[PDB]
Amino acid sequence: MVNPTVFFDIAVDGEPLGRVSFELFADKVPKTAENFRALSTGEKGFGYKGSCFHRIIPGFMCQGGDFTRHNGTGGKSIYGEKFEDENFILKHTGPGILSMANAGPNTNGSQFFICTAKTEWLDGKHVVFGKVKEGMNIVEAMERFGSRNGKTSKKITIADCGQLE
Amino acid sequence: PIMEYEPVGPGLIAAWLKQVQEHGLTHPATITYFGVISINFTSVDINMLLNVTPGAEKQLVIDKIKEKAIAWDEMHPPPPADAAGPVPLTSDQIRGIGLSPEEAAGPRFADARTLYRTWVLEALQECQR
Repeated sequence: MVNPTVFFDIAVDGEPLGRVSFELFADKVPKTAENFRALSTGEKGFGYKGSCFHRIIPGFMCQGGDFTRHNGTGGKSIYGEKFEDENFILKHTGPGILSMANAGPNTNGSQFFICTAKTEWLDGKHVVFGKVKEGMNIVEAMERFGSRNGKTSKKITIADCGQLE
Repeated sequence: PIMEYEPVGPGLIAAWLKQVQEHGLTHPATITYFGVISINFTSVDINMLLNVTPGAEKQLVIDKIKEKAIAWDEMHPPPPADAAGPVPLTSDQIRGIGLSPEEAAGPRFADARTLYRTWVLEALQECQR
């Protein structure tokens, strides 16, 4: 089987910024990949569409996926509120890496982050499951709207999202 | 020291103390010596050397490292109560505090211990009279 590709169409204060697509590493982390894929299509009846990136830290990462509480305290997976860390085969090797946000071991929900740097201290703590394919320049533009503590200076939202091909 | 981790040996500890005693902690030659011996050091290893150094300039060097850690943490604040991580690299991690010697030699802290060696070299240079 081929690794799925999904897309986010990102907006800044409601204005279209551009598309970011991701390869999901279903070959290495099928359960984690499937969660993100399904949340991106909205086929379960809930998911990423309309949600925001609530925490963007220049030189670190862009975090989103909290579609229930919109502030880092919420989100849920397609397997229940939380699921286990699938494995830590893949590492945070640099910009573009897509990884699961969490609040400790086995607390994966829907929140995710896109690295804008190598974040090796997170290896073995957060499950890496994909990488940016197209639109890294869009991620860089998003990153510039963040701050040291993550608060964004513009509303950064997922205006639309889905699966490609 | 990383090679497979091995603890700092008594031989090198004794040699470091001799260097500090005979020339001073912030003498250019001592700083150069620290620079060379710490190349393969974890942050825990670096702290071993700092900690065995007899208790004026020592306090000043420690204070300068403290100041660098404060400035780092201000620029890298952790997420608020109740909010999911990832947590940014924090200064106590960079300093290796609470890391097992083995843990400190692992891949998660490669860039961290490199930065720490730089903080200490800078602190030593900044306190040179």
